Amino acid sequence: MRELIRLVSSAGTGHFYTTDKNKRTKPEKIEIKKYDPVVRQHVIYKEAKIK
RNA sequence: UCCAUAGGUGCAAGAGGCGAACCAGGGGAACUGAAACAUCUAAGUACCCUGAGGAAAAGAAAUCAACCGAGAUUCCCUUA
RNA sequence: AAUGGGUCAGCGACUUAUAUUCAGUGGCAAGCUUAACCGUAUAGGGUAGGCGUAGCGAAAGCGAGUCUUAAUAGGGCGUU
RNA sequence: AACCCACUCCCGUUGAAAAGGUAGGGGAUGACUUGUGGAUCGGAGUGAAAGGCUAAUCAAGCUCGGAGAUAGCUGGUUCUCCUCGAAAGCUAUUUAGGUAGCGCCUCAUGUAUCACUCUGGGGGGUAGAGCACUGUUUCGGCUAGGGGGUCAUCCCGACUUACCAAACCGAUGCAAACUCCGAAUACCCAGAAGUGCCGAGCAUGGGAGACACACGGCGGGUGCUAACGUCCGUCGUGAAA
RNA sequence: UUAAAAACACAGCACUCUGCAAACACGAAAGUGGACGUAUAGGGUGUGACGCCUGCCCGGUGCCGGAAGGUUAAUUGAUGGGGUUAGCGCAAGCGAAGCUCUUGAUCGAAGCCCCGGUAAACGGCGGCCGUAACUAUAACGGUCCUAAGGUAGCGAAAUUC
RNA sequence: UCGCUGUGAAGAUGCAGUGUAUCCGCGGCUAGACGGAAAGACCCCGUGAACCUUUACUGUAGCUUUGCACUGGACUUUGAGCCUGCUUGUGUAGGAUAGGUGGGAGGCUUUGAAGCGUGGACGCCAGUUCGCGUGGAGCCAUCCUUGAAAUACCACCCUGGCAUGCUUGAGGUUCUAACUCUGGUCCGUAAUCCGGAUCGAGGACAGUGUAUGGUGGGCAGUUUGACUGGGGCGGUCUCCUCCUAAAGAGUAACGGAGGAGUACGAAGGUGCGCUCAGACCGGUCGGAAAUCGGUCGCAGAGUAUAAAGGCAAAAGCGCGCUUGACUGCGAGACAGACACGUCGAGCAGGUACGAAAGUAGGUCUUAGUGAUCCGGUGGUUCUGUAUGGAAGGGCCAUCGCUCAACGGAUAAAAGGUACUCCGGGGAUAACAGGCUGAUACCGCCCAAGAGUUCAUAUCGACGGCGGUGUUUGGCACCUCGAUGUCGGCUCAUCACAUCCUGGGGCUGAAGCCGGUCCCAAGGGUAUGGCUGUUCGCCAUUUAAAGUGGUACGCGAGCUGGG
RNA sequence: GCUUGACGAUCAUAGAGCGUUGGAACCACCUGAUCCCUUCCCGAACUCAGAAGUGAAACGACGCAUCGCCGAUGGUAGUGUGGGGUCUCCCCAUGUGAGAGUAGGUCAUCGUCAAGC
Ligand SMILES: [Mg+2]
Ligand SMILES: [Mg+2]
Ligand SMILES: [Mg+2]
Ligand SMILES: [Mg+2]
Ligand SMILES: [Mg+2]
Ligand SMILES: [Mg+2]
Ligand SMILES: [Mg+2]
Ligand SMILES: [Mg+2]
Ligand SMILES: [Mg+2]
Ligand SMILES: [Mg+2]
Ligand SMILES: [Mg+2]
Ligand SMILES: [Mg+2]
Ligand SMILES: [Mg+2]
Ligand SMILES: [Mg+2]
Ligand SMILES: [Mg+2]
Ligand SMILES: [Mg+2]
Ligand SMILES: [Mg+2]
Ligand SMILES: [Mg+2]
Ligand SMILES: [Mg+2]
Ligand SMILES: [Mg+2]
Ligand SMILES: [Mg+2]
Ligand SMILES: [Mg+2]
Ligand SMILES: [Mg+2]
Ligand SMILES: [Mg+2]
Ligand SMILES: [Mg+2]
Ligand SMILES: [Mg+2]
Ligand SMILES: [Mg+2]
Ligand SMILES: [Mg+2]
Ligand SMILES: [Mg+2]
Ligand SMILES: [Mg+2]
Ligand SMILES: [Mg+2]
Ligand SMILES: [Mg+2]
Ligand SMILES: [Mg+2]
Ligand SMILES: [Mg+2]
Ligand SMILES: [Mg+2]
Ligand SMILES: [Mg+2]
Ligand SMILES: [Mg+2]
Ligand SMILES: [Mg+2]
Ligand SMILES: [Mg+2]
Ligand SMILES: [Mg+2]
Ligand SMILES: [Mg+2]
Ligand SMILES: [Mg+2]
Ligand SMILES: [Mg+2]
Ligand SMILES: [Mg+2]
Ligand SMILES: [Mg+2]
Ligand SMILES: [Mg+2]
Ligand SMILES: [Mg+2]
Ligand SMILES: [Mg+2]
Ligand SMILES: [Mg+2]
Ligand SMILES: [Mg+2]
Ligand SMILES: [Mg+2]
Ligand SMILES: [Mg+2]
Ligand SMILES: [Mg+2]
Ligand SMILES: [Mg+2]
Ligand SMILES: [Mg+2]
Ligand SMILES: [Mg+2]
Ligand SMILES: [Mg+2]
Ligand SMILES: [Mg+2]
Ligand SMILES: [Mg+2]
Ligand SMILES: [Mg+2]
Ligand SMILES: [Mg+2]
Ligand SMILES: [Mg+2]
Ligand SMILES: [Mg+2]
Ligand SMILES: [Mg+2]
Ligand SMILES: [Mg+2]
Ligand SMILES: [Mg+2]
Ligand SMILES: [Mg+2]
Ligand SMILES: [Mg+2]
Ligand SMILES: [Mg+2]
Ligand SMILES: [Mg+2]
Ligand SMILES: [Mg+2]
Ligand SMILES: [Mg+2]
Ligand SMILES: [Mg+2]
Ligand SMILES: [Mg+2]
Ligand SMILES: [Mg+2]
Ligand SMILES: [Mg+2]
Ligand SMILES: [Mg+2]
Ligand SMILES: [Mg+2]
Ligand SMILES: [Mg+2]
Ligand SMILES: [Mg+2]
Ligand SMILES: [Mg+2]
Ligand SMILES: [Mg+2]
Ligand SMILES: [Mg+2]
Ligand SMILES: [Mg+2]
Ligand SMILES: [Mg+2]
Ligand SMILES: [Mg+2]
Ligand SMILES: [Mg+2]
Ligand SMILES: [Mg+2]
Ligand SMILES: [Mg+2]
Ligand SMILES: [Mg+2]
Ligand SMILES: [Mg+2]
Ligand SMILES: [Mg+2]
Ligand SMILES: [Mg+2]
Ligand SMILES: [Mg+2]
Ligand SMILES: [Mg+2]
Ligand SMILES: [Mg+2]
Ligand SMILES: [Mg+2]
Ligand SMILES: [Mg+2]
Ligand SMILES: [Mg+2]
Ligand SMILES: [Mg+2]
Ligand SMILES: [Mg+2]
Ligand SMILES: [Mg+2]
Ligand SMILES: [Mg+2]
Ligand SMILES: [Mg+2]
Ligand SMILES: [Mg+2]
Ligand SMILES: [Mg+2]
Ligand SMILES: [Mg+2]
Ligand SMILES: [Mg+2]
Ligand SMILES: [Mg+2]
Ligand SMILES: [Mg+2]
Ligand SMILES: [Mg+2]
Ligand SMILES: [Mg+2]
Ligand SMILES: [Mg+2]
Ligand SMILES: [Mg+2]
Ligand SMILES: [Mg+2]
Ligand SMILES: [Mg+2]
Ligand SMILES: [Mg+2]
Ligand SMILES: [Mg+2]
Ligand SMILES: [Mg+2]
Ligand SMILES: [Mg+2]
Ligand SMILES: [Mg+2]
Ligand SMILES: [Mg+2]
Ligand SMILES: [Mg+2]
Ligand SMILES: [Mg+2]
Ligand SMILES: [Mg+2]
Ligand SMILES: [Mg+2]
Ligand SMILES: [Mg+2]
Ligand SMILES: [Mg+2]
Ligand SMILES: [Mg+2]
Ligand SMILES: [Mg+2]
Ligand SMILES: [Mg+2]
Ligand SMILES: [Mg+2]
Ligand SMILES: [Mg+2]
Ligand SMILES: [Mg+2]
Ligand SMILES: [Mg+2]
Ligand SMILES: [Mg+2]
Ligand SMILES: [Mg+2]
Ligand SMILES: [Mg+2]
Ligand SMILES: [Mg+2]
Ligand SMILES: [Mg+2]
Ligand SMILES: [Mg+2]
Ligand SMILES: [Mg+2]
Ligand SMILES: [Mg+2]
Ligand SMILES: [Mg+2]
Ligand SMILES: [Mg+2]
Ligand SMILES: [Mg+2]
Ligand SMILES: [Mg+2]
Ligand SMILES: [Mg+2]
Ligand SMILES: [Mg+2]
Ligand SMILES: [Mg+2]
Ligand SMILES: [Mg+2]
Ligand SMILES: [Mg+2]
Ligand SMILES: [Mg+2]
Ligand SMILES: [Mg+2]
Ligand SMILES: [Mg+2]
Ligand SMILES: [Mg+2]
Ligand SMILES: [Mg+2]
Ligand SMILES: [Mg+2]
Ligand SMILES: [Mg+2]
Ligand SMILES: [Mg+2]
Ligand SMILES: [Mg+2]
Ligand SMILES: [Mg+2]
Ligand SMILES: [Mg+2]
Ligand SMILES: [Mg+2]
Ligand SMILES: [Mg+2]
Ligand SMILES: [Mg+2]
Ligand SMILES: [Mg+2]
Ligand SMILES: [Mg+2]
Ligand SMILES: [Mg+2]
Ligand SMILES: [Mg+2]
Ligand SMILES: [Mg+2]
Ligand SMILES: [Mg+2]
Ligand SMILES: [Mg+2]
Ligand SMILES: [Mg+2]
Ligand SMILES: [Mg+2]
Ligand SMILES: [Mg+2]
Ligand SMILES: [Mg+2]
Ligand SMILES: [Mg+2]
Ligand SMILES: [Mg+2]
Ligand SMILES: [Mg+2]
Ligand SMILES: [Mg+2]
Ligand SMILES: [Mg+2]
Ligand SMILES: [Mg+2]
Ligand SMILES: [Mg+2]
Ligand SMILES: [Mg+2]
Ligand SMILES: [Mg+2]
Ligand SMILES: [Mg+2]
Ligand SMILES: [Mg+2]
Ligand SMILES: [Mg+2]
Ligand SMILES: [Mg+2]
Ligand SMILES: [Mg+2]
Ligand SMILES: [Mg+2]
Ligand SMILES: [Mg+2]
Ligand SMILES: [Mg+2]
Ligand SMILES: [Mg+2]
Ligand SMILES: [Mg+2]
Ligand SMILES: [Mg+2]
Ligand SMILES: [Mg+2]
Ligand SMILES: [Mg+2]
Ligand SMILES: [Mg+2]
Ligand SMILES: [Mg+2]
Ligand SMILES: [Mg+2]
Ligand SMILES: [Mg+2]
Ligand SMILES: [Mg+2]
Ligand SMILES: [Mg+2]
Ligand SMILES: [Mg+2]
Ligand SMILES: [Mg+2]
Ligand SMILES: [Mg+2]
Ligand SMILES: [Mg+2]
Ligand SMILES: [Mg+2]
Repeated sequence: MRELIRLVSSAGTGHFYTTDKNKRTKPEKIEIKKYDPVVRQHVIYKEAKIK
């Protein structure tokens, strides 16, 4: 079943998004551009551990 | 058991028992509430026991405050 | 053909204390009111305290504003 | 026999008696019966064991205290007149005979809306109807084809379809979970006349009760279109006339 | 004080515990019974004169013995990570010694896991296929499972619908 | 203070209609007053109670393990630490030997006694250390070659292992002086208690305090859901779709049918482009069904996942680019007890596609879910108990429940009661009454057929229509502050759907006997064996051994076998 | 008013099917694939440069009711209110009133703009 993950900003802020994924099917990480509220720009977010 | 100790007799002085409550201690429930019930509550209450007094207890900061200060203990009204 | 009462006389069930809210009726009025306690004792004193005159925010705080927010934009609450 | 016991019948049952009597019955030198004095007791004693007995009380004695334990459960609640007037529903609940918010009653304050009819706008998929879809029914015609055989062809060509037959054409029925169609009524909305007991609507506060409903008509499920059956919707009456 | 019996006891039988300050029981304890007894004794448990007998299963749950290994308490405190501040630094920030907050290496018995016994310990003791000179039935063969598949006796029974 | 028949909270002295009847005792009998007595004991309910059980939960007495204390000496085995000489340092490599660093570049202390080696050895073994066997004797040649740095030389630490030292974990043995003795003899003393003394035995064990693991129904406080055509057993309990549902919304049943407790980094956004299923004809192995060509067809396909409502600007299909599955909000609504829920134009920041107008705050829509408390993680213009910090708290983001009994009592919980008890209920079962009549029983309609032929003498298949309250049931209206339930005895009373006796028609009625139907209720209508039996089966009778109602008549009339 | 193109209004009385007809202009077919651009292959489609040919295909216009689609009048079914019966179903008074079918209609009717008369 899908497991929760965190998406941490590449900037120095501590902002993060949250979602889930299928680890068995797609085993690589996710690199997706999102808006960072603290710096008010679109930056790249990287997968991390929910726990 | 040598010493002297336990022990044994004689004198004096005191205590012992009773009392409704109050006071300082020792021991210490459950029903009940939680709309069930174990933590919790009821409650350190009921009850039992021991001492004292006309009262008792506590009392003269190894205390509080907050950089300004207060000045032993007890009781009342607020802070609440 | 469900309950209660053989009858009479007497007795027998919404109380009291303390904290409060609303209404009626009064005293003062941007102020109102004292508690313990003194007392010439139902008087008078005692205004420590309580409520009101300003709100918003979790708070620091700022204030007819304030909070949220990058935002004197929008919106919540408040102000004649 | 005495003495200890208690198997049977009857009487008695407001008794002579809160366990007896008459007539029969068992043991009767023993694990016997009995007097006096003594010991063990309340989660404790004693018991050749029946949960028996512990002062006519025992699956935990009596007495006084905690104590007016607690009781969503029964019962009861005392003088008079006037105005108004319910509910037995929805939601949640270790909830279902309790309670809480909302709906329904009453009182106060404020404020401007309401009801009935006429006219004008609006959506619908019910009753009915139908077969255009999805299922289901019958008749006839027309047929691919399976094949009923077929001269029996070593086994392949066929003579024909004497059985069955998709599909198509026409006729003809049915449907809560079918629809090419489709009302009445009921619901929203607006504009108007009058009536309203002088108000109807709405908002905010004080006080509730109630959340076991019953039958009758109409529309339904369930049942046997059985029940003074039962479970909904909508009216009327009883409740409370 | 509605049940006198098939219920309880019983003599006999068996298992098990106990070496004496006994096991065991009543007692916060002192002590007392057991017992002024001593394994031919004392306690508990079941069965219930006598006769003939008392079959199979140690997988479960108890009890008994074993000690190699695994897991394992309080206790102890290696290691790592923080807080404070003499100092250094323009600053940001680094920071010795003390004190202090967490972390948790190592040490550690019984028990449990393991190995083996024990049923007059608590308990348990099966199915399906073929097969005989008529039929029928299977002495006989396969096969599944189990710790093992009920023996001797008795049986429409105080048990049988 | 009458009977009957109806009615009626459904079994009436009291109501309706009607019939009977002067007023009042005494002796008797018990059919009724749902007669008296005991707030039903059966049954259900109460977030009632007792007592009992156990591998329910949570604990506990007792028993047992180990640490510390009371609690000491010696010897020995042994792990760890520590001190000293540290002599040990044998690799590719070098005559020979590598852990390195500074003084140091040759050693001249009996030279550095010399070639092998003697006594002892170790040795990645043939190398090195220790008196040259004689004795006061020229060997290591200092990069002499090689080796990553040549020894000689003063110092800085350890390494394979030894000796001792002061400590230290465990093990065994012993000693006596702590402790213990429910062992002897002396004294207090006139004493099987108790002390003190002294002998004997055990002995740092036992035992007790405190801390800790195990065991522990021996004992204790409790828990063990609700709905429900009575309870129990079974089933269900949250969410989505359709019907019921009566053409706005909503609407119940243990009513009729199905699904959910997910999926997807593309299955999302955008630009561009394109249409299906199926049928027929033609065409290599396939042949009804592969891929190819053509015509028809238009949605009979598809849509991640049930069903319903939708789908041409396709919401279906493919390709390029991509992250709007964005952050702060939010006019206004829909739903609604609350807590929750649903839709959304527009504004501000930053984006993505597209030439651009523009589109994008996930997916065609409606299921895919769980409050608060508590604890964890990342930030932070907050707070931080004298002060500066810090701990802890607040705010923002996020994680942990099949709390499925799904608004979730607690972090933590099963049973028995026939030994039972209290408060209640005809709000709710068992007996009898009531309503109903599926079923039961009794009639009738049709007539295939059986009856040698012949439908109806006697029967009668497949089907149909009634009657009675009479069986098994359905319901739950009366009674739980009590209406005694099977069978037997005693005593009855009524109906007729007649068993005998009486009167008739038909007959497949010769007679004697019968069969069937019609009329008729006056009177009659067995005894026994077995069983608690009513029934039933047997034996022997009789003219015959009727069927039913009456609280399945009758316990204030008896019994007590069930 | 006449013909052809673009965009609309309206969504079958406007559609389908059959027959006839249109190249002056427009439109369509057409030639080639150098150049922009394109095919998961192909200039088939998209695109570019015009122009020799034709109205065949397509499209438009005009005819026909064969199919489709519209469709009365009258009657019938249902139904709100009030009242009756023999009451599982109906009837009466009053208001309302389908679906199906029958007679019959239909080969559409309009607006803006630009090219030729
Ligand atoms: Mg003396
Ligand atoms: Mg005194
Ligand atoms: Mg006194
Ligand atoms: Mg005290
Ligand atoms: Mg005291
Ligand atoms: Mg105390
Ligand atoms: Mg309690
Ligand atoms: Mg309670
Ligand atoms: Mg309570
Ligand atoms: Mg309770
Ligand atoms: Mg509790
Ligand atoms: Mg507990
Ligand atoms: Mg307490
Ligand atoms: Mg006290
Ligand atoms: Mg005194
Ligand atoms: Mg004094
Ligand atoms: Mg005194
Ligand atoms: Mg005095
Ligand atoms: Mg004084
Ligand atoms: Mg004093
Ligand atoms: Mg003093
Ligand atoms: Mg000072
Ligand atoms: Mg002083
Ligand atoms: Mg009466
Ligand atoms: Mg009664
Ligand atoms: Mg009465
Ligand atoms: Mg009652
Ligand atoms: Mg009475
Ligand atoms: Mg009085
Ligand atoms: Mg007032
Ligand atoms: Mg005033
Ligand atoms: Mg504002
Ligand atoms: Mg405002
Ligand atoms: Mg006796
Ligand atoms: Mg006699
Ligand atoms: Mg006698
Ligand atoms: Mg005797
Ligand atoms: Mg004798
Ligand atoms: Mg004797
Ligand atoms: Mg005897
Ligand atoms: Mg005697
Ligand atoms: Mg005595
Ligand atoms: Mg006594
Ligand atoms: Mg007791
Ligand atoms: Mg006892
Ligand atoms: Mg007993
Ligand atoms: Mg007893
Ligand atoms: Mg018993
Ligand atoms: Mg007494
Ligand atoms: Mg007694
Ligand atoms: Mg008790
Ligand atoms: Mg109390
Ligand atoms: Mg009381
Ligand atoms: Mg009660
Ligand atoms: Mg209740
Ligand atoms: Mg009552
Ligand atoms: Mg009462
Ligand atoms: Mg009125
Ligand atoms: Mg209720
Ligand atoms: Mg009630
Ligand atoms: Mg309520
Ligand atoms: Mg219909
Ligand atoms: Mg029809
Ligand atoms: Mg059809
Ligand atoms: Mg329909
Ligand atoms: Mg309607
Ligand atoms: Mg008036
Ligand atoms: Mg009100
Ligand atoms: Mg209700
Ligand atoms: Mg009521
Ligand atoms: Mg109702
Ligand atoms: Mg009801
Ligand atoms: Mg009703
Ligand atoms: Mg009805
Ligand atoms: Mg009904
Ligand atoms: Mg009915
Ligand atoms: Mg009813
Ligand atoms: Mg009704
Ligand atoms: Mg009414
Ligand atoms: Mg009336
Ligand atoms: Mg009336
Ligand atoms: Mg009422
Ligand atoms: Mg009336
Ligand atoms: Mg009324
Ligand atoms: Mg007896
Ligand atoms: Mg006897
Ligand atoms: Mg007896
Ligand atoms: Mg007995
Ligand atoms: Mg003993
Ligand atoms: Mg023995
Ligand atoms: Mg014994
Ligand atoms: Mg026995
Ligand atoms: Mg026996
Ligand atoms: Mg016996
Ligand atoms: Mg026996
Ligand atoms: Mg075993
Ligand atoms: Mg074994
Ligand atoms: Mg062992
Ligand atoms: Mg610091
Ligand atoms: Mg620092
Ligand atoms: Mg430090
Ligand atoms: Mg260890
Ligand atoms: Mg061990
Ligand atoms: Mg054995
Ligand atoms: Mg046995
Ligand atoms: Mg045998
Ligand atoms: Mg037998
Ligand atoms: Mg048996
Ligand atoms: Mg009568
Ligand atoms: Mg009557
Ligand atoms: Mg009468
Ligand atoms: Mg009367
Ligand atoms: Mg009358
Ligand atoms: Mg009357
Ligand atoms: Mg008389
Ligand atoms: Mg009599
Ligand atoms: Mg009588
Ligand atoms: Mg009676
Ligand atoms: Mg009675
Ligand atoms: Mg009572
Ligand atoms: Mg009762
Ligand atoms: Mg409960
Ligand atoms: Mg309850
Ligand atoms: Mg118990
Ligand atoms: Mg337990
Ligand atoms: Mg313990
Ligand atoms: Mg210890
Ligand atoms: Mg002893
Ligand atoms: Mg020891
Ligand atoms: Mg020990
Ligand atoms: Mg201990
Ligand atoms: Mg127990
Ligand atoms: Mg117990
Ligand atoms: Mg217990
Ligand atoms: Mg309790
Ligand atoms: Mg309980
Ligand atoms: Mg519970
Ligand atoms: Mg229940
Ligand atoms: Mg049931
Ligand atoms: Mg019901
Ligand atoms: Mg029922
Ligand atoms: Mg029901
Ligand atoms: Mg019922
Ligand atoms: Mg509706
Ligand atoms: Mg409706
Ligand atoms: Mg609805
Ligand atoms: Mg309802
Ligand atoms: Mg999609
Ligand atoms: Mg669909
Ligand atoms: Mg794409
Ligand atoms: Mg995205
Ligand atoms: Mg938007
Ligand atoms: Mg934007
Ligand atoms: Mg762009
Ligand atoms: Mg909690
Ligand atoms: Mg501080
Ligand atoms: Mg912090
Ligand atoms: Mg629940
Ligand atoms: Mg719930
Ligand atoms: Mg719910
Ligand atoms: Mg809900
Ligand atoms: Mg609770
Ligand atoms: Mg219980
Ligand atoms: Mg009772
Ligand atoms: Mg009661
Ligand atoms: Mg009832
Ligand atoms: Mg009920
Ligand atoms: Mg019955
Ligand atoms: Mg009866
Ligand atoms: Mg009955
Ligand atoms: Mg009945
Ligand atoms: Mg009944
Ligand atoms: Mg015949
Ligand atoms: Mg005949
Ligand atoms: Mg009857
Ligand atoms: Mg009946
Ligand atoms: Mg009933
Ligand atoms: Mg009921
Ligand atoms: Mg009912
Ligand atoms: Mg009755
Ligand atoms: Mg009853
Ligand atoms: Mg009564
Ligand atoms: Mg009669
Ligand atoms: Mg007759
Ligand atoms: Mg007869
Ligand atoms: Mg005859
Ligand atoms: Mg007959
Ligand atoms: Mg007769
Ligand atoms: Mg007769
Ligand atoms: Mg007669
Ligand atoms: Mg007669
Ligand atoms: Mg006569
Ligand atoms: Mg007889
Ligand atoms: Mg018999
Ligand atoms: Mg005869
Ligand atoms: Mg009779
Ligand atoms: Mg009877
Ligand atoms: Mg009878
Ligand atoms: Mg009797
Ligand atoms: Mg009887
Ligand atoms: Mg009697
Ligand atoms: Mg009677
Ligand atoms: Mg009677
Ligand atoms: Mg009698
Ligand atoms: Mg009996
Ligand atoms: Mg018409
Ligand atoms: Mg009507
Ligand atoms: Mg009409
Ligand atoms: Mg028409
Ligand atoms: Mg039509």
